[PDB]
Amino acid sequence: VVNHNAQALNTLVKQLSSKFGAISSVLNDILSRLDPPEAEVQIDRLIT
Amino acid sequence: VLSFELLHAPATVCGPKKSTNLVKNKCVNFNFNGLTGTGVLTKSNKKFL
Amino acid sequence: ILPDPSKPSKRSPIEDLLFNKVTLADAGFIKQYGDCLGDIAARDLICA
Amino acid sequence: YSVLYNFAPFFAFKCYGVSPTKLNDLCFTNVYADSFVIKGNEVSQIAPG
Repeated sequence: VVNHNAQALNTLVKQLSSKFGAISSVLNDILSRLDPPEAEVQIDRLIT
Repeated sequence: VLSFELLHAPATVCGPKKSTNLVKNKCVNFNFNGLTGTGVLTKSNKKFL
Repeated sequence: ILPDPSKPSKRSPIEDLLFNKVTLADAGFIKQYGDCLGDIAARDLICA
Repeated sequence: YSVLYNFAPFFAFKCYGVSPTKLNDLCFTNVYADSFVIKGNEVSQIAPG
């Protein structure tokens, strides 16, 4: 039970490093590198 | 064409040179070579190559 | 199976064995903020 | 990259990895510029994939 909870949490954290088809997996870099009209698409991909 | 590599390497070109004196043990926003983010910066005892 | 007065946690030897036989990565009642900043090698998975 | 605009009568300024508006703020590891002369109708041909 403990290992199941820990591994579920670990996979949840590791999902933050996936690009999800966007340019990058970190929000700050893409927000500072893309104009907001274009960055809407990448932020939306990260959101979903 | 203009090609760049936005990857985790020591940046050689940095654009307009703006430097603010680094503070420690305080909640600040850091922009080290485009590494935008927020946090508390404390000196570390790692073994960076 | 009865509590041991000598033990400071007031737990039976069997209870102590069961507690020591489970590796709780995140016990919860630790209030980890205060030691995450003080890391010498790398932040733990719990800290992340 | 403020000196970009006055150096040419721009016809196509499409950027893929980074918007040209916020281009001075970033830091690039290396910068490579490739120069060539191409025809008119083939400006779409010079593009990824």
